[PDB]
Amino acid sequence: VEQKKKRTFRKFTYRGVDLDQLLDMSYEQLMQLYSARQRRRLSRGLRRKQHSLLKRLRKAKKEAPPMEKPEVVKTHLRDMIILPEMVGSMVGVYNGKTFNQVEIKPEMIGHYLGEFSITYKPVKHGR
Amino acid sequence: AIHRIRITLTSRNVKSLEKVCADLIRGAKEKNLKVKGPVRMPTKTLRITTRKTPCGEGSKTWDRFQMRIHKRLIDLHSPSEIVKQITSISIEPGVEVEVTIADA
Amino acid sequence: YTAFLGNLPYDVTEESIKEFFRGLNISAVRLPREPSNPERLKGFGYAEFEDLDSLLSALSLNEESLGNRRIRVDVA
Amino acid sequence: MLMPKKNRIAIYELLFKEGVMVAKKDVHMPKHPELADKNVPNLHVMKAMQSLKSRGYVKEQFAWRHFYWYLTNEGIQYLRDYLHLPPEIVPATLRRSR
Amino acid sequence: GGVMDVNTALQEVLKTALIHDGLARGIREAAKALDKRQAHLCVLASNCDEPMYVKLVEALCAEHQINLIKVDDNKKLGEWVGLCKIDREGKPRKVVGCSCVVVKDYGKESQAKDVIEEYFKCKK
Amino acid sequence: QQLYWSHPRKFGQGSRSCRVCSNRHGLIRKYGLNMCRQCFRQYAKDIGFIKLD
Amino acid sequence: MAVQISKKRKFVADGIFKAELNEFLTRELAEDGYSGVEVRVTPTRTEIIILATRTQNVLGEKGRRIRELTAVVQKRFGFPEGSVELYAEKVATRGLCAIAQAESLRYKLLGGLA
Amino acid sequence: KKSYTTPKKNKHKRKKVKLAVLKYYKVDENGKISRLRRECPSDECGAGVFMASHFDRHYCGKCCLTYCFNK
RNA sequence: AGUGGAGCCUGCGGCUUAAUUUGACUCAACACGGGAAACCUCACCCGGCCCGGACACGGACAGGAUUGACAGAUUGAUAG
Repeated sequence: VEQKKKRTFRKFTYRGVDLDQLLDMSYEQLMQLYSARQRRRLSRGLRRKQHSLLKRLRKAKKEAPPMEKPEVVKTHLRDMIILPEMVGSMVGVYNGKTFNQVEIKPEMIGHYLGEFSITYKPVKHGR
Repeated sequence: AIHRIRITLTSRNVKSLEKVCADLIRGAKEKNLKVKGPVRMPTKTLRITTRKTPCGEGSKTWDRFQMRIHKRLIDLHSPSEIVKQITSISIEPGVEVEVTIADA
Repeated sequence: YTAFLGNLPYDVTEESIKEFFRGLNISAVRLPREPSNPERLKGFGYAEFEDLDSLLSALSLNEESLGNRRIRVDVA
Repeated sequence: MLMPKKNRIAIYELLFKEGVMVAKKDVHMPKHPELADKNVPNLHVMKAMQSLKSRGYVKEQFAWRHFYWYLTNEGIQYLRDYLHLPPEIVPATLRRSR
Repeated sequence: GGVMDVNTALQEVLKTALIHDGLARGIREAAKALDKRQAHLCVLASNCDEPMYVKLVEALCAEHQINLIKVDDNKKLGEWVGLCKIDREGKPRKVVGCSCVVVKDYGKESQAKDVIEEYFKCKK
Repeated sequence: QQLYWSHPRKFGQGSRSCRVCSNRHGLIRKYGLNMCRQCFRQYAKDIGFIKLD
Repeated sequence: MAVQISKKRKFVADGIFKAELNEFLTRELAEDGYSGVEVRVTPTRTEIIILATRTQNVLGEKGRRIRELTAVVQKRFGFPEGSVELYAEKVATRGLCAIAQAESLRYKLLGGLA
Repeated sequence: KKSYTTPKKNKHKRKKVKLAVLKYYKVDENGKISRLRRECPSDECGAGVFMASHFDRHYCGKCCLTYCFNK
C-alpha cells in the first residue's frame, strides 16, 4: 500500500504532473506545478493545522510495518488532497456521520478525501 | 487679512437648516464678513428596502424607509478668526454647521 | 427660568418661598396645596422665579431636606 | 470559579471605586471593557460580579448585549469592608453636589 | 511598636499575609517562598503531622532569612492563616490545617506586624 | 478546562448577528446598522428614516 | 466626511445612540415615570435632560444617583469627564404624557387597581 | 439533542489522583535541603520547584509544557 | 405580454436522509421567513471539550481542593 508501479495502472500526469515523478517529489513543488485547486488548498489553506493528524498519518505509517497499510488514521476533514507523503495511509474520512477509511494511492493524487467518502445517497424513492 | 472660509451646513430638517443658514449669512453681514450665500448642494436620499412581514409566509410586503440629509456650503472671503467667531456661536441645536479653514 | 420640583417640602411656595429661595420678587407660583387651612406637607408642584437674584441660593439649597423631601433645583 | 480573590478583587474593587461596571456577552467575543480580565468570553468579569450580585449589593442592569452593574449603597458599604479600607472613601457616586 | 502578644500577633500576621495573598500557605508555596528572600517570616507548627515536615521547613528555613518560631496545632495555625470563616456551624472551607506556612512580606504597619518584627529581631 | 469554544467567524452569514438579539437571514450591514431585519422594525423611530411615499 | 464615518453614516449613527439610551432608561428610569431623555449637544458638555414625572429619584440624595446614572451614560457611550452633565426634567403636564401615563396606569394595572 | 452527550469521571475535570506535589528534600540537621526529583531552574520557576521525573521526560510543573530532561 | 409546455432556476409537496433544521398552506404556504446558508453558522444530524451547579447552606482542603503539563495512551484534535 504505497507509491508508483503499485495501485497505478492509470499512469501519466493526473493534472500536468506525472504521479511517477510526483512520488519522488515533494508536495511543496506540486502546489506550484499544475495543481490550481490543490494550489488554492496548499497555498491559501497552507498546511491547515491538522498536524497532529498529519503526525498520526506518519505515526501509523511508521507504527505499521511498511509492507502493510497503516492501522487507522481517522480525520474529520474531508477536504484533503492526497500528497505524495500521504500516499499509502488508510485515512478515515468523516462525512458528518461516519468515518470512511480510504487507502490513498498514486492514482488518487489530486483528489479530495471527500471525493471517496460520500455524504449522499444514490437517491432512492423505493427505487 | 481675509481668509476664504467654507461654512458647510448639513442637516435633515430643511427649515431648521434654513433658519440657521439665515443666521449665518446675516450674522456674517451683521458683524462684517463675506455674505456669499447658500450654495445648494443636493440632498442625499438614503433609501433602505425592508421586509414588512417577519416570518413572511403570505404576501411579499416590501417596506422602504428614506432619510434625506441636506448639504450646502458657504465660502467666506473674510478674516479667518472672526469668520468662525461670529458664526459658530449661538447655534447649538438641530443643525450641524461646519466652518472650514480650507479653500484658503 | 423655573426650578421644577417633584416635591417641595414645608416651605413649599406661595409666600413660603417669597423669602426663602431668594429675596427678589416673583410673578405667581402654582402649588397643588391650598396653602392656608390644612398646613399639609406635600410636594408635587413647582417654583417660578424671575432669575435676577435667585440663582445664587438655590443651587446650594438644592439636594436638601427642610422636612423629609428633596429639593431638585434643576434650572431650565 | 476558577480565578480567585485576586482576579475577582480586580473586578470587585473596579465596581466599587467607580460606581458602575460594564461588560459584554458573546462566545466568540473574548474581551470585556473597563480594565477587565483581558480577552475572555462572558465569565469572571461577570462571574465575580454574579457571585456578589446573588448576595445582593449591586444592580446589574442590561441593554443591547451589554451589562450595567449599578453600585447600590450596600456594595458601597460591603466593598468598603471587603477591601479593609477606611469607612468613608466617597466611591465616585457622591462626588458632585447637585 | 506596642506590647501585643506574639502568638495573637502570629494570628493576625497570618491573617494579614493571607489577605496579602502570598502567605505561602502549605509547603509547595512555602518551598517556593522560603527558598527566596521574599520570605520574611516563617511561623512553624510543632504539631505538624510527620514532623520531618517541620524539619523540611526547618531545612528550608536556614537559607534565605532563617525564621523559626514554633506554635502548636496546625488546625489553629490553619485557622490563624485563614481558610475557615470561623463564625459558622461549618463552612465551604471549614477547619483544616495549614501546618507550616511562610509569611512573605509582613506588608503592613504597627503593633500586630510590628511587635513580632521587633521580637524576631529580638529573637534573631 | 476550555481550549475550544470559538472559531474564526468573519465570513458570510455564519459570522454576525443582530444587536438586540441573535439572528441571521437579513442582517443589514449598510451605514453601520448591525441589526437583523425584524428587530429593527420595532426600532426605526429613533433613527430618522421615514416612509412618506 | 474624510476621515470619519460617512455623512450618510453619521446621521444614521445619530439615532443609534438615541435608541439604545431610550430602551435602557425605559428599563431603569420607569421608576421616575420615564417620559424620555433630552441629550443636548452643548460645547464641552453633554446636557442630558431626563424627562420624568417623578424627578425625586434622579439625583438620589445629594446627587448620588446621577454620579452613577451619568457613569452609565458617560462611560459606556463614549463621553469624557464633565461632558455628561445630568439635568432633571419634571414635565409640567403629565396627562398629556401618555408615555408616563401608560407607565402610571401600569402602576395601577400591574401595580394594582380595578 | 444533535448527537453529543458524554459521561463524566473527572473527565470533565482533572484530579491526577494523588498529586505528589513537593514534599521532597533530603533533610539533614537543621537546616539544609537536598535536591530530590530534579529541581528546575527557570524564571517562571520559583526557587523550590520540581520536575515530573517521568523519566526521559523530566517535566517541570512550573514550566508550562517544557523543560523536560531526556537523560 | 406571457406563464404553465422546454431546459434549468429557486421554493415547496412527497420521498429519501443519520440530517435533508425550522415557519407557512386558496386568496391570507409555495426565486416566500432580502432564506445568494460551503464547513463557520445550524436550528438538523454525527461526534468532543467545557459549566456558565453563579448564589443561600454544608462537606472535602493546605498534608493538597483545584490548576498546569511533558510524553504516552486517546482522539478530528501530542485537546492534560
